[PDB]
Amino acid sequence: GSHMTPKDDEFYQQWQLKYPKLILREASSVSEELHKEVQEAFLTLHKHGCLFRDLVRIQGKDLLTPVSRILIGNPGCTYKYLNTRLFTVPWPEAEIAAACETFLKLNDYLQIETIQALEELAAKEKAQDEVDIKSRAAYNVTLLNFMDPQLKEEPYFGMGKMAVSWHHDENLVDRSAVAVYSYSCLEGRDPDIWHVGFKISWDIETPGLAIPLHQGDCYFMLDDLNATHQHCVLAGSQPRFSSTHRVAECSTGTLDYILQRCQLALQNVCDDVDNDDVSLKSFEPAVLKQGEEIHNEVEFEWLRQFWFQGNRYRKCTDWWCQPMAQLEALWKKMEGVTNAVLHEVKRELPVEQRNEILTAILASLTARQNLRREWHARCQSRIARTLPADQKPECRPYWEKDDASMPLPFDLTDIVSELRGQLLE
Ligand SMILES: COc1ccc(Nc2c(F)cc(-c3c(C)noc3C)cc2Cl)c(C(=O)O)c1
Ligand SMILES: O=C(O)CNC(=O)C(=O)O
Ligand SMILES: [Fe+3]
Repeated sequence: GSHMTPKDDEFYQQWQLKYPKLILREASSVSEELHKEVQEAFLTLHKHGCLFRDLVRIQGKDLLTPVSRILIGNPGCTYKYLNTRLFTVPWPEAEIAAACETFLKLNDYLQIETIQALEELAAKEKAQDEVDIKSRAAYNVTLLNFMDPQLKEEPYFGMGKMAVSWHHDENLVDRSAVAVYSYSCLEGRDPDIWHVGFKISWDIETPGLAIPLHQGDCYFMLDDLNATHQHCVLAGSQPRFSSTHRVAECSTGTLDYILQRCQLALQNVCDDVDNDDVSLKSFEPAVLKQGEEIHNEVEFEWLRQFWFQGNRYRKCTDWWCQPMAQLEALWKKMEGVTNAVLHEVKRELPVEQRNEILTAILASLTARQNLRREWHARCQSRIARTLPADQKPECRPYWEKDDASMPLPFDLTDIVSELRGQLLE
């Protein structure tokens, strides 16, 4: 089993004993001006329609998340959850930018409140590391969420209606904290009030917690609580917003990173003039393995990921329009690089040099064929035909065999099997 609410007498003591790194700051800790500006910036994004239900993937199935979301954060940053990489609507129409400036200000307070609470947790634990404390609270993005109840029951502690089921927040730096601003309009828990559920991983015997959330309430998952504990969102009655500020692990998920990866792969190309005549400087297996691995990374983790969302964020900002075309152009050159590798393996080389190249690009080429088949189906599913027109997925970049603009075709089975047969015969 069962759950425990502030009604139960064991509540406060079970909190400090099994969920101690959970910190709740009631609305009394927010300025009424701050709460009004955030709720207005909140309500502004609902009128403009900047909150979208992402088309995620779970256990091979394509799912529509019942919660409408938007990723706001540092420019050129990303946050990948459930095989769907969200791109940041950056912070410092005019009402859209004012809201991002608002949530940037909300990010500053929560970062200051997290550092204070994290320093308090060090004193209670003690009875250098200050670089990790400031780093674990340096929130780079925030994920806004919408849920109008106008539903799966909690299957472990009898908490009832759930908006978001049990999960850990993915794509987070190790031991990084999470701050959430909640905003909503006797034999258990109140179904009309919004709660946040909490439980220990692998464990349904320890009674879980149901923290009631009112307008302006804030809770903080500190240190390893996200790793040690799972959390859910218990449905209420009135529609509810939320602002979850995270330290997104983006060591390989920023624009500057993927741009550097593209330059590294194009160091193997004579960059005198952009044309269809791609001449590779080297044919060593390592640099050819690297060039085609970055080929897959820039296409599937960025290109196919961005256009699968159909540029919903274009309804908010045009920040990614130029970089995505730049990545599209850099990826087009890599397709000419792949052809340059293919045009060389079929040259009168030796066989010992030909075999050393096949083993380098074999796995990288098949993955490009398998992932292109997944993305072709992800953009064309019975659920993927029901979104609004301005949000439907686009299978970009796509081209037919008649398309003479591309040096290589889409379907690679007539090329990977010809390459697979060469490694044998
Ligand atoms: C019917 O299709 C769906 C799709 C998503 C669902 N919830 C859900 C989610 F949207 C996001 C996360 C999540 C992760 C991982 N990391 O950060 C975040 C944020 C985790 C979950 Cl669990 C649900 C559902 O809860 O029932 C259903
Ligand atoms: O809003 C909350 O309390 C947290 N729930 C989430 O779905 C999330 O963080 O994305
Ligand atoms: Fe969450």
